[PDB]
Amino acid sequence: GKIIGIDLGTTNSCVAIMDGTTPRVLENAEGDRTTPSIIAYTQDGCTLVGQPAKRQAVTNPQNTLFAIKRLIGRRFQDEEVQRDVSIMPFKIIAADNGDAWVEVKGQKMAPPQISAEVLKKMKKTAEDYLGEPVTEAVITVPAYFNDAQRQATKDAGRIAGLEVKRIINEPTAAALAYGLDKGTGNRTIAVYDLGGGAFDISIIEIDEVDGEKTFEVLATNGDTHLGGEDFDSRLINYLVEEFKKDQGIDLRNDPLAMQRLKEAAEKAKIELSSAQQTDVNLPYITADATGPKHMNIKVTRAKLESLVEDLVNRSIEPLKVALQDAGLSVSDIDDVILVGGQTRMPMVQKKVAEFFGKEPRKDVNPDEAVAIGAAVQGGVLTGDVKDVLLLDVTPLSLGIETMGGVMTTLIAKNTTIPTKHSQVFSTAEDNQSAVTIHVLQGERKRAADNKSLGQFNLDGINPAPRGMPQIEVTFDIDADGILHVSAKDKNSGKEQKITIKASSGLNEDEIQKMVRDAEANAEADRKCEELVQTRNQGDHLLHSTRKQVEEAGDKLPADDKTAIESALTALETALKGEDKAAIEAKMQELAQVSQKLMEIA
Ligand SMILES: Nc1ncnc2c1ncn2[C@@H]1O[C@H](COP(=O)(O)OP(=O)(O)OP(=O)(O)O)[C@@H](O)[C@H]1O
Ligand SMILES: [Mg+2]
Repeated sequence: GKIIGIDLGTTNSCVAIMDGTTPRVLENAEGDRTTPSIIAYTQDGCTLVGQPAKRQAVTNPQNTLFAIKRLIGRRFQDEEVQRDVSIMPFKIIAADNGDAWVEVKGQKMAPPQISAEVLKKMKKTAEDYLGEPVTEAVITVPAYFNDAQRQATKDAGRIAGLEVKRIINEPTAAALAYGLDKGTGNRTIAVYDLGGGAFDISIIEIDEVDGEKTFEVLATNGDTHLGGEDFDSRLINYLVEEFKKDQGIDLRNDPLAMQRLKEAAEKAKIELSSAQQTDVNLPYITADATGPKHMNIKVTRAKLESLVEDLVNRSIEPLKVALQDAGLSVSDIDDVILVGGQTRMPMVQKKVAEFFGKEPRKDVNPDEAVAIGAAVQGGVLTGDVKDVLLLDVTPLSLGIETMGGVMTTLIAKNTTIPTKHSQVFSTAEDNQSAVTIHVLQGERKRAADNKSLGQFNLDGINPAPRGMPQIEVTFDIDADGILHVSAKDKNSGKEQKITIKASSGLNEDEIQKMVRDAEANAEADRKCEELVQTRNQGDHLLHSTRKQVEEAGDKLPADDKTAIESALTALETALKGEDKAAIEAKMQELAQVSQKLMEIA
């Protein structure tokens, strides 16, 4: 059926469909156009996604997962992940291959399985609206996502039962959403995307010649670990330091408080985008060697600005680089476009506006443009959106490690994709049976300072003197921005097998297994839902039967009043537990003993 567009966000997720030529954002079951990217695993075997997960995070801190996009496709020993380990209320662990995973109720889980739960909610949302199955999606990622991050996101799509037709870069999608109606003016635009977790800047040319729109990304830069979460973190730190002075208490040793404080800090932050001052007012934050304590701290807009100004400044540097790479000056920009909730902060808008010397547009929805853009991208693939052309780029240099630990660039950053690069490799020694190619992403001159994609071993090479064999290695980057390395003996043309060691990501076996796990979860969810309906029916029966007992009054035999009241009580207890059969049972017993009472009612 339809190709849905899914903005899979660090904080919030959004799904859009292509309704002919006009894109629509869909409301979820709770009635909302966006869904918090939060996943909770309950004590009773249910998975909660979004607002329901959000509400119970305080009672279930270790099993409520959020900001998973900031772990996906990363290594456990990464500096960013290591910092998050001591901050998150859930447990971050090392997978067998060294990847950053999470542990939930004693089960090791890969970030793609967790993100798949969000993707599933979005899929179902679309299916609820369309009244038919959805099997295909366009999924978004930050422009500055690396190979492992992109492939791990694509794997999340697959685990969610989605065929991922395209992985689209977030600013590119926003550009598609903007270029849909609007100019149209052979324009050159800067897309500034600051979200809950990631920051992207893309310079994009949109020229329309003979009713054929061409969207070309000139340059892209960013930081995949800079976002609203970091803004929140600065305010949280300020609050604990203030509380440590005014009460003498370190409040961080309390996980219930932290979580309510995290929500408090984010709420204050958002409040300060329209107020000049607010209060972080949390009563009963925790009880000490006395009794229930309450934090009440005033925070001005200026205080907040002062706490996050350096984070805002860190987003200005990549603008300079991207302008350099695009070969443009600030005055070459026709339009500045802000995307992401974090751009609603007056200071962000102000700093961006004074950098470009130009006001950002006000007619772009910073929450929905990306989802809408994904949906448009899907439309281009089916054909339902004609005369649109997309030329995106890869954001990072791809190279190999050479003698001395030095980087040799094979494909430079900002190269248009899809792209191919071939190079012939050979042996360095007599009877060499294997040659290793160490592939990396990054701009640094030394291999150790860049992101390793893995050791690509061309094994099983026929005996020969030095430099005999001619193995042509081809490096492909597809439309998704993802690398594919293949090899071939130059001379004959017969392929050459490639083994990847020391790499990150899920293998085919893990993925197949995880697909089945997600199907099983979906089935358990059905069971949790059914038990909720049963509890609902049980409560209706309680009430109905009490009204009837009440109405009969004096006329009811004492024997029957005793028995019915006992069975009502028994049902009430079952209804408080989590066992569907026991509820059905006590309901059935209640109906039997109250059968003559109900009959005359
Ligand atoms: N009015 C506001 N003022 C300032 N910040 C806000 C406001 N509303 C939301 N935010 C922040 O913006 C972030 C959410 O933005 P958004 O939903 O665009 O991010 P995302 O797409 O989920 O994240 P990413 O794109 O980084 O993966 C959160 O940090 C949130 O607290
Ligand atoms: Mg986003």
